[PDB]
Amino acid sequence: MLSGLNHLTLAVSQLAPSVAFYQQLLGMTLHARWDSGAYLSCGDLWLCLSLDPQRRVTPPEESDYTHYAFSISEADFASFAARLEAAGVAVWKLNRSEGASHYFLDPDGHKLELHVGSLAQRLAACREQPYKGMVFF
Amino acid sequence: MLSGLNHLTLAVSQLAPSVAFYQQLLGMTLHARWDSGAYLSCGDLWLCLSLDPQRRVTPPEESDYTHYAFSISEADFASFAARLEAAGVAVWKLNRSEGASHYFLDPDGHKLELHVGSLAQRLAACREQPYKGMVFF
Ligand SMILES: C[C@H](N)c1ccc(OCC2CC2)c(F)c1
Ligand SMILES: [Mn+2]
Ligand SMILES: [Mn+2]
Repeated sequence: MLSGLNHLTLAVSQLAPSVAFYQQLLGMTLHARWDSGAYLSCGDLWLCLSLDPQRRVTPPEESDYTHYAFSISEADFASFAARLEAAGVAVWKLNRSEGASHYFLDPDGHKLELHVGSLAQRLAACREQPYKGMVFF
Repeated sequence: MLSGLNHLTLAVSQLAPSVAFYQQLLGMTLHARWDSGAYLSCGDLWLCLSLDPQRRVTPPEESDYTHYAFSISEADFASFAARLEAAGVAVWKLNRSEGASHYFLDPDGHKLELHVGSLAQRLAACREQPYKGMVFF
């Protein structure tokens, strides 16, 4: 039986800027670094950055919607978004759905998100206003 | 301040086979479907499957090392891996370079993993068998 997400691994083209982005800009804790990767944590999340020469710096129009959302409190959301904006971090989408969301890109074009709200919150909103074809289980 | 992973969203090319893979084959809990997506959970993980016409079925040699690992106990690991193998689930990696792991592909080629152990356990193992150049903070 699967019990949760064990780790997220992102392939990166250049280890130093990726470590700077996740550790210094985003505030994640750096636990270890080696010649070809790093381990960070963000709350319960175990993040691995893996140096990979196959990683392309990928414009957002050229990647699909796969993306990784980090939790933040509503109270902290706006100042963290403003931090990313000051740093010149690119946005790939505007929010049009429930709960605050900020859609931003990492140095290699990985699609990230800041989101406020849980699955329970989303399901409650969907029960009240179901998407087209929505069925609950 | 970021606090963990709020959700993982995977772009999928065909919604129904992907729902079946995550729910029936991997045993995740299905909460809702709609014409363009589904919401599942795996322990505390919120997984969204998002139907995306841009998603390509991608062989593992054409994608980078970005991957998603799910936690499983030592007691359940081998039989779950063997069941995926017997069901014909494609793989993408064989060498255990990060401990007890099984590397397998979803229907669109998303790179998945079963892994036994926490970040703390991995760091302890790495102290004895470190990756080249490893430093611990
Ligand atoms: C489109 C088709 N008529 C259909 C089949 C099964 C469904 O629900 C069960 C499956 C697991 C989500 C559904 F909601 C719609
Ligand atoms: Mn999202
Ligand atoms: Mn892994």
